[PDB]
Amino acid sequence: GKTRGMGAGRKLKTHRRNQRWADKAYKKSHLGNEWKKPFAGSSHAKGIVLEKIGIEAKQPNSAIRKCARVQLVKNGKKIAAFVPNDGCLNFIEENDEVLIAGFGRKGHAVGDIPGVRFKVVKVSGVSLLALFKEKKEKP
Amino acid sequence: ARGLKKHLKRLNAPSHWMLDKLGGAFAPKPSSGPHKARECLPLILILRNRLKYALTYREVQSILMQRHIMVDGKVRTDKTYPAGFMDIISIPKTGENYRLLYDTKGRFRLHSVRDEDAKFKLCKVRSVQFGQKGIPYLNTYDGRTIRYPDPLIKANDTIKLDLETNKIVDFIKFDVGNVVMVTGGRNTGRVGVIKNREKHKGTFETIHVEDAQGHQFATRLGNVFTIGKGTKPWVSLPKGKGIKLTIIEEQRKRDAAAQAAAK
Amino acid sequence: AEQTEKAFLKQPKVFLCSKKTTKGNNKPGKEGNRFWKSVGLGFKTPKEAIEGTYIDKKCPFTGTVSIRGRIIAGTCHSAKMNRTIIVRRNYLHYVKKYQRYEKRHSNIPAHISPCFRVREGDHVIIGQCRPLSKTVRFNVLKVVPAGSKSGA
RNA sequence: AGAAGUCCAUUGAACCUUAUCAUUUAGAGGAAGGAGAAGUCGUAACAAGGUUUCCGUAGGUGAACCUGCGGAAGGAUCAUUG
RNA sequence: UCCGCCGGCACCUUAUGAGAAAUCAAAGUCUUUGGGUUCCGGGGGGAGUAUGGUCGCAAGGCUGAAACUUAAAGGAAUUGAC
RNA sequence: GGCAUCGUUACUUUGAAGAAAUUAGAGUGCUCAAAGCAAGCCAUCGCUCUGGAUACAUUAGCAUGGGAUAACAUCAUAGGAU
RNA sequence: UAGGAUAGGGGCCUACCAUGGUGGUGACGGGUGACGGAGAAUUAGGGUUCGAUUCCGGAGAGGGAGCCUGAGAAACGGCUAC
RNA sequence: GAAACUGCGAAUGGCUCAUUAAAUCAGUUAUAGUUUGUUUGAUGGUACGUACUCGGAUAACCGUAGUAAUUCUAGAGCU
Ligand SMILES: [K+]
Ligand SMILES: [K+]
Ligand SMILES: [K+]
Ligand SMILES: [K+]
Ligand SMILES: [Mg+2]
Ligand SMILES: [Mg+2]
Ligand SMILES: [Mg+2]
Ligand SMILES: [Mg+2]
Ligand SMILES: [Mg+2]
Ligand SMILES: [Mg+2]
Ligand SMILES: [Mg+2]
Ligand SMILES: [Mg+2]
Ligand SMILES: [Mg+2]
Ligand SMILES: [Mg+2]
Ligand SMILES: [Mg+2]
Ligand SMILES: [Mg+2]
Ligand SMILES: [Mg+2]
Ligand SMILES: [Mg+2]
Ligand SMILES: [Mg+2]
Ligand SMILES: [Mg+2]
Ligand SMILES: [Mg+2]
Ligand SMILES: [Mg+2]
Ligand SMILES: [Mg+2]
Ligand SMILES: [Mg+2]
Repeated sequence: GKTRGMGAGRKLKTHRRNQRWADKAYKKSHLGNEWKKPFAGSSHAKGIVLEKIGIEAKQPNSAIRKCARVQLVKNGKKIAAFVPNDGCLNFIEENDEVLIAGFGRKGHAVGDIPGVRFKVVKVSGVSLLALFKEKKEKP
Repeated sequence: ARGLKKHLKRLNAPSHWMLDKLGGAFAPKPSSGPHKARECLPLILILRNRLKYALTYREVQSILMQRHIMVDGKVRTDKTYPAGFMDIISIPKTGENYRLLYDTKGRFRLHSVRDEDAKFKLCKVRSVQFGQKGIPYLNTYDGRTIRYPDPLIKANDTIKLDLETNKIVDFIKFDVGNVVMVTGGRNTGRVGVIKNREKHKGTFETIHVEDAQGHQFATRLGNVFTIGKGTKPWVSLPKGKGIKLTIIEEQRKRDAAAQAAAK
Repeated sequence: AEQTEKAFLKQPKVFLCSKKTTKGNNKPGKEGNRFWKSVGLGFKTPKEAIEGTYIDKKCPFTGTVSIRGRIIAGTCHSAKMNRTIIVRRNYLHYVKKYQRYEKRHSNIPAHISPCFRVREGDHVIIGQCRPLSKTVRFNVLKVVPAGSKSGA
């Protein structure tokens, strides 16, 4: 089984160093690929609303999720961001200024929405929550 | 980096300078002088922080410029002059002859000696060799250098040195059975009697000392300072002279509560 | 003889042409004499250094170099050089997480005087000195041949 | 005493080609995975799945697959002193 | 033919043992955790695939990812249905 | 005060040297607290020498004692000890 | 080995000579979104992650290089060049 | 006592972390391998081949200016 010699510290250390790589989280963090994602290791990002789209919810659900195809200004990547809080697709217009955030599962699709990992947090410098509750008006 | 540094941060000050952490960004850097700038108490930390004579870094100057401070039998004005050990800070006018002695906790204490005992001091002795023209000289441990020393005097000895007429009055050799005060490390300020000296060819001469109250402790060849011949010191110790571990300090506090006040 | 270079090799401050006699003059190296000194630290000067004809300014006993600093014991690794050997210092590094020791080593170049005969695997004791080359900072002070310390 | 200037040596910025290393990206065409509530064609596997199933290897055909040789039971037999 | 010893291939009964269980006299002497040592696994796919390296005449072998996708895949046993 | 000349290490004990700040921690009624290193008292032409403690700080290095457990070569041409 | 230069040791540089030096106890090479430490977060214990930032040490003044003055600078709130 | 000559300081402090993976750095060493304004203590006999104290400049100042221009710059007269 294990090497229990008192003189075998190097063997145990090297074996653990080799075997840490099978870990999903450790390999995710120490491979450096997290910098090639659209956010490039950032909590939020900013973007321009390229277009407004809808995606059919995955089975067995049946609905149309009002997403938005936007383009990040920091690297130019094009991503789809969810728009929650029904009626909040109306606030978003064309080529508009939005603040995007992750969806919650750390680079994983959330819910029945196929392949969406971002949600719109702000539009034109105003939070979607304030507009939804009529606390603020779009400028 | 490219040269010398003229600033001392408060957090980088020596520990025995018990300085309030939120008192400022800087501490008074000790000037160049007889003592090593880490085992010294600058004059700024005497008229302030030890006596309430001065209140700021503006009245220490206001009383040094009046030439009111006479350390080691000489008027000194540099407020960061490094008075480092057993220096006779002799305040004239009021007459506050003080010997800088080491508290049992490594602190610095101004032991108020009598005036006639303030006309001399003692110095530890560094190497003794031949000068130019073959003239032997002393080269003590506080920057002092004395030409034509008595041939019996050797290294690591101690000398009783006069001030007005600077000449060696007498001396004590370094040998077992002599009173010694420790002036470095954790054992600072503890007086005792040397029991034996252990010699290691290459470094680290270790001295073993026996306390008056029965305790025993060791230290380096440095950090020790012979005080008196036999078991009788030549100077008045501040107080206690024993380590007084924490529990017996608690006992002293208890009996101080149970007496005097006692209510 | 010992002169195998394009310059005469001599011990500094040792006058080799005095007309007055010798062999009885203190501080060997006076009135014409090999200069040798004891390095101290409880080390014995070899007879091959006192009654020798070689000239080595980097030799600790008959040279200008003084031994001070660290004393290190080790084993000779490679001695294919001109008055220089490699000493292998084996030790154990404590991997703390696993509370276990791993064997480590470190080569140290040392200067060996012509009074010491050495072989690969000998047990050498060396002492730190001033830098003598790009990598040499130690001088060989004692050599014990491999497979020795016998007698009972 | 001594400036401009000049000679040799040295430190050497900077530019100009070749080669090489590292990073990102265009590309006609090919081709691979995955997802998709629309499908066409069969039924290879799960029951002895209607030819027991599966491994290595080789060939073949619209597709699952078929067949030759050796192996295994994870077999549908723990068994013929008859 | 009978008894005994050492070595081997197995078999039967039973846990007071272990185990998710099938079952195992070793797969036991494990939260009452440590005899020595080698190899090797980290949810299912992509995939033993891409590429580099290397051995081979070739077929191929050894070493061997990533983007992306997914909430299950799987083991043993139980009751029905077939 | 002697006086020698000696297998080497790991391990363990004791000591020393060890920056402060931070952490642990003694005292202290900033109105409490997070804090700060202050303060306290007869009701003074002042005193408590007022206090401004103490630990830990891997590993590596220096020194003292221990020799159980371990690693090296040393082990019968006597080239041994006296 | 002998000089030169330096405040000074040293292939630091020069002439001559020898063929050495490091490496599975990982040299050499590559990555770092790498200044190092005191320290920070979370902590049954062990641990895992972080450490640009006020204390210590190092390095830089757009990028390289050269230098004067001076006890101390290859200084840029000094000069010279690209 | 303005200005100016002379001396000293501006190599500390402040800011940042780009380069840098036994390299910086930490603990521990050595300089018998060196330099050190400064502070403190001590120590300075040979010049001889006017010493009751030697010499020439120069700034501030004053007045002739140049240039679009700058703590850019050239002449003259004092000390
Ligand atoms: K040098
Ligand atoms: K200067
Ligand atoms: K200066
Ligand atoms: K260090
Ligand atoms: Mg020494
Ligand atoms: Mg059939
Ligand atoms: Mg079928
Ligand atoms: Mg079938
Ligand atoms: Mg997996
Ligand atoms: Mg040389
Ligand atoms: Mg050469
Ligand atoms: Mg960096
Ligand atoms: Mg840092
Ligand atoms: Mg900042
Ligand atoms: Mg700093
Ligand atoms: Mg610099
Ligand atoms: Mg800039
Ligand atoms: Mg510069
Ligand atoms: Mg600036
Ligand atoms: Mg600067
Ligand atoms: Mg000036
Ligand atoms: Mg600075
Ligand atoms: Mg690298
Ligand atoms: Mg190193």
